[PDB]
Amino acid sequence: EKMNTQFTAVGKEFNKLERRMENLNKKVDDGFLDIWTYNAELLVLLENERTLDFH
Amino acid sequence: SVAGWILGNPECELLISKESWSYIVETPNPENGTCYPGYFADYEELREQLSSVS
Amino acid sequence: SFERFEIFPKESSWPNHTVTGVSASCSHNGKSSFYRNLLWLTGKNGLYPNLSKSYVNNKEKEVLVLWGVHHPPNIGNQRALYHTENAYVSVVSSHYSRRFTPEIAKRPKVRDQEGRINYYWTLLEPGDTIIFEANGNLIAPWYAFALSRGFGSGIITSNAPMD
Amino acid sequence: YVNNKEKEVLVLWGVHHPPNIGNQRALYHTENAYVSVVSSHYSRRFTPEIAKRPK
Ligand SMILES: *[C@@H]1O[C@H](CO)[C@@H](O)[C@H](O)[C@H]1NC(C)=O
Ligand SMILES: *[C@@H]1O[C@H](CO)[C@@H](O)[C@H](O)[C@H]1NC(C)=O
Ligand SMILES: *[C@@H]1O[C@H](CO)[C@@H](O)[C@H](O)[C@H]1NC(C)=O
Repeated sequence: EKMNTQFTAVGKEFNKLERRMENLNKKVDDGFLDIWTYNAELLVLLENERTLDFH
Repeated sequence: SVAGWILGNPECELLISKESWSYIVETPNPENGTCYPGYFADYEELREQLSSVS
Repeated sequence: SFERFEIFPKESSWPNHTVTGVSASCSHNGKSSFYRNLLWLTGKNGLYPNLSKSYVNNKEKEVLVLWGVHHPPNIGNQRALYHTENAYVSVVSSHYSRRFTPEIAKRPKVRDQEGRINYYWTLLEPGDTIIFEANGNLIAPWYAFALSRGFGSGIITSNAPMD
Repeated sequence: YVNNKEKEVLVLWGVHHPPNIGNQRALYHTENAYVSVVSSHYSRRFTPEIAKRPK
């Protein structure tokens, strides 16, 4: 339930003369992707032991 | 507005002795900006650079 | 909303310019045609009177207008369809203005055609005005687009079946 | 102008576009004017543009 959601946009398009935007857009998008993998995974691995120990 | 005051509008004369600051406070609908109409080139960059001075 | 509405009627707004301009690069069903929202303007009786039209956005919503400028590949063609050597167009608005000029030069063949049309677009506001002034090489608008942008969205590219 | 100070200086200027060729020749006595600003690493050549505009 804590996964608050909102309208999101896709990676936009750029012409060949504005490549700096494309890499900046990739860096921010990849940064969030890397964050959520480790954050989400380590949550269900740490909290799987919590429930197993609880039982 | 920043452009109106930087260009030296006849109004906005009460804020000449306010040289040093930390940031700039505007009005939600700044009216007395630039009198002669036109297109102020590189407006946004000017605001960022003038956002902080000593 | 995307109301595609006539803005410059071809039958009354250009009494002094020929409007049936066709291109072999945009053939449709085996015969030459042109765009269905723009209008290639040419001369008439060997004369090309400079044009000056205006529009006021009477509607209560934003309108989107397109237009283009044609660059002939050789000076002979330029003088043929416009009877001038140094043309100029201008498109003014309340807070928007530009002055395009044609550029003539030999270019590599693309789709069996050398000349180039540079398309441009803008937006208006309720009650705003847009004035077209030109003396040649103006591809005037023929259909505008009234739009109702709502909190943005995204564009998807795919090939999935429609359902 | 030479920036004698030991600090950055900000300078502003503008170009006036008359609405009709009659006014242009009245205040400047020429039909095709030109202005230019140059510095160590800055240079542009503005030209006036005359056209009818909304009030
Ligand atoms: C200043 O703004 C007021 C409206 O707030 C307007 O009536 C007045 O003409 C403006 N004058 C100048 C010099 O900007
Ligand atoms: C078009 O031509 C007519 C007569 O041939 C002239 O009266 C008019 O001013 C011209 N320009 C227009 C209709 O914009
Ligand atoms: C159109 O061109 C003629 C001469 O070719 C000139 O006398 C007239 O003032 C021009 N009109 C506009 C609106 O540019």
